[PDB]
Amino acid sequence: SSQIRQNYSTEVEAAVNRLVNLYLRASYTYLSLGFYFDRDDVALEGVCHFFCELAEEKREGAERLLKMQNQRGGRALFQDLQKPSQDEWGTTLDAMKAAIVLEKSLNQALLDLHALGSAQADPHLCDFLESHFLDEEVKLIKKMGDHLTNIQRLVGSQAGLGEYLFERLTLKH
Amino acid sequence: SSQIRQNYSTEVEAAVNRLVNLYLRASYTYLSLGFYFDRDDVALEGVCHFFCELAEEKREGAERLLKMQNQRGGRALFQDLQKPSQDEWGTTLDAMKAAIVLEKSLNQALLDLHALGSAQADPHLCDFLESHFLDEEVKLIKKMGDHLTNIQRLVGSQAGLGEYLFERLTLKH
Amino acid sequence: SSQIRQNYSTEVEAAVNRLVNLYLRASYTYLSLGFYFDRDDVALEGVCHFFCELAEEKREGAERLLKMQNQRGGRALFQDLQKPSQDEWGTTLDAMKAAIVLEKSLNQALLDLHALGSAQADPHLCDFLESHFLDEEVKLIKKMGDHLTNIQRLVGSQAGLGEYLFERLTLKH
Amino acid sequence: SSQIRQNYSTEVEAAVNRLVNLYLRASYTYLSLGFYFDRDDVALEGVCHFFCELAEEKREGAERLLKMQNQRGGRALFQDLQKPSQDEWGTTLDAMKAAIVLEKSLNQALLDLHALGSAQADPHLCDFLESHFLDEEVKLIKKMGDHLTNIQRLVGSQAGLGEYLFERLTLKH
Ligand SMILES: [Ru+3]
Ligand SMILES: [Ru+3]
Ligand SMILES: [Ru+3]
Ligand SMILES: [Ru+3]
Ligand SMILES: [Ru+3]
Ligand SMILES: [Ru+3]
Ligand SMILES: [Ru+3]
Ligand SMILES: [Ru+3]
Repeated sequence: SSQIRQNYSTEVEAAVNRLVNLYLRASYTYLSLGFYFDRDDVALEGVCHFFCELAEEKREGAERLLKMQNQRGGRALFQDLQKPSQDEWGTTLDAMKAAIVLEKSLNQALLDLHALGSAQADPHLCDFLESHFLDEEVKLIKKMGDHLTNIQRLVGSQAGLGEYLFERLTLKH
Repeated sequence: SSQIRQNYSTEVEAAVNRLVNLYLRASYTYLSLGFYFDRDDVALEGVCHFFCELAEEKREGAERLLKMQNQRGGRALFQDLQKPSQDEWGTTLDAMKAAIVLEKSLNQALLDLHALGSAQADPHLCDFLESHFLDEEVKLIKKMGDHLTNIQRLVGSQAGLGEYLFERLTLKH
Repeated sequence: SSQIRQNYSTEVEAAVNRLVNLYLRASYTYLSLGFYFDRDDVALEGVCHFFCELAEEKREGAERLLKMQNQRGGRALFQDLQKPSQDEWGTTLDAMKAAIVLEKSLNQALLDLHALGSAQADPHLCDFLESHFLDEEVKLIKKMGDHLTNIQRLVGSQAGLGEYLFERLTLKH
Repeated sequence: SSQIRQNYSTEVEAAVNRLVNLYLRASYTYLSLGFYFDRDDVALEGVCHFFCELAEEKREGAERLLKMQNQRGGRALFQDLQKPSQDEWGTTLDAMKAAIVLEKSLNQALLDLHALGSAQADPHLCDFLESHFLDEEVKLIKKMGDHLTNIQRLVGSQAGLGEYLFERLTLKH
C-alpha cells in the first residue's frame, strides 16, 4: 500500500487510468494509420511518417500519465485496447479528418480531467496537465487544422495530383 | 471558418483581441518615451534604451497573444492604436511613474482575462497567461519599482546630477 | 529646446512626422496580413512569413525616420494609428495586390517628401531618403510585382493548387 | 594643365579650396582645445581625447576634399591658417559651446557649397558632400548637442563635481 498518497482522490486516480487507455488507444489508431499509408497501393511516405510519429507521441503521453499516477501514489490499472475504428483509412483528407476527430476527443478528456481536478482542489494534477498536455494538444490540433486546409485546397479538380504534392511538399519524408 | 476551435468562448476571444490592442498601445507609448529620451535637449541614452527595449517586449507580447488566438481558432480583430497620452514625458522620474501606471493597467487586464478564463473553465488560456505573461509582468513591475526608488533617492537637492548618475550607473548604455 | 537645429524647416519636420505615421500604419497592416495567413482556415506559412517580415521592415523604417528627426533637432509627434483597411485579406493574389497598392502610396509619400526637401534646399534630408528608402522601396515593389506575376500565372484553372505551389516553391517557410 | 577636367566650374574649385582652409582651421582649433584640456591646471583627459580625435577628423575631412579637387582636375591652393579664436577655452561647457558654434559654421559652408554645386549642375560634387560630409556633420552636431545637455544638467549647484563626472562617465579616457 502507498505511504505517500496525499490529496489524490479516487476519482482522479480512476480518470487518470481511463486517460491512459484513451492515449494508448490513440497510439494504436495512429499505428494503423501509419501502416495504411505504407501499403504498396497507397504509398504516401510523408503521411506514413506523420502518423507513425503521432503513435510515438501518444504512447509517450500515456507513459507520462502512468509515471505521474505512481508519483502520486495511485495504482495503474490497464484495460483492453480497443482496435482502431477503421481497417482502411481512405484518402489523406479522410485520414486527417479522422485524426482531428480523435484529437478533439482526447482534448475534451484532458479538459474534463482538469475540471475534475479543479473541483477536487488538486492543483498538482491541474498543473501537470497544463504543463505537459493542454498546450501540446492545442499546437497539434492547430497543425492538423493547417494540414487539413492545405489538403482541401489541393483537391479541387485533380485529387491525385493534390494528394501527391501535399505529401511531397508539406510532409517530412 | 475554423475546424479546430474547442472550449474557446466568444468572450475570451474578444478580450484577447482587446489585450492585443492594449499591448500594442503600450509598445507605442514606449516608442514615444524612448525617442523623447533621445532628444538633443534630453539626451539620456540609458533611459532611451530602457524604453526602446520595453517597446519591443510589449510588441512581442502582442504577437504571442495573436499566435495563441490563431492556435485556438479565434479570429484576430485589430482596432486603432491610440496615440500615447503625452508628447513630452518630463523627467526620468515622471517617465518611470508613467511606466509603472501603464504596467499596472496591463497587469490588471491580464488578471481580468485570467478571471474570465477561470470562470469559463478555459484552462489553456489560464496557463498561457500564467506561463508567458503574469510572472514576466510581476518581474518588470518590481524592476520599475526598484528604479523609481533609486531615482527618488537621487533627487534630493541636485536633481540634474541625480538624473545623470542614475542613467550612467544603473541603466545599460 | 534644440541647440542643434539647422536648415531644418517646420514643413519638413511635420512631413517626417506624417511619414513616420504612414510607415507605422503600413507595419500594422502587414501584421494583420501576416496573422490572417496564419489562420487555421488559410494556413499559408510562407505568405505569413513574407508579411511578418514586411511588418518588421516598415517598423524599422519608422524608427530610422524618428532617429533622423532627433538628429536634426526636430520633435517627434505621434498620431493614432489607424487600423488596417480590411479584417480579412482574401486570396494570396488579393493580398499581394493590396500590398503593392500600399507600397505605391508609401513610395509617393517618399517622393513627395524628397520634392519638399529639394524645394527647401535640405540636401541632408534628400540624401537620407535616397540612401535608406528610395532604392529599398523600388527593390521591394519589383519583388512584389514579380510575385504578383507568378501568382497570376498560377491561377488559370486550378486556383487552390496554384496558391499552394506558390507558397511552397517561391516563398521562404 | 589638366586633361581630365569636366563639368567642374571655377566657382566650385575656389569654394572647395576655401572649405579645405575652413576644415584645416577647425582641425587647428581642436588641437588647441585638446591641449588646453591636457594642462596640469585643467586636467580633463576625456575632454582632451574628444578634441584631439576631432582635430584628426577635421584634418581627414580636408584631405578628402583635396583628393577630390585633384580627382576633378582642379588645383589645390592653400592659404594661411588663422590661429584659433581663443588661447584658453574656459570650462568644458564653454568649450563644447565653442565647438558647436564651429561645427554649425562648417555645416553652413557645406550647405552653401552643395547649393553652389546644385546651381552649377555638378552632381558629382553634390554626391561627394552628401556621401562623406553632410550626414557625418549632422551626427557630430547631435553628439555635441547631447553632450552639452548633459554638461548643463550637471552644473546646477556644484560645477566642479559635475565637470569631473561628465569627463569620467561620458567621455572615453
Ligand atoms: Ru514509411
Ligand atoms: Ru509509418
Ligand atoms: Ru538612443
Ligand atoms: Ru531608444
Ligand atoms: Ru507563421
Ligand atoms: Ru507571420
Ligand atoms: Ru591627453
Ligand atoms: Ru588630447
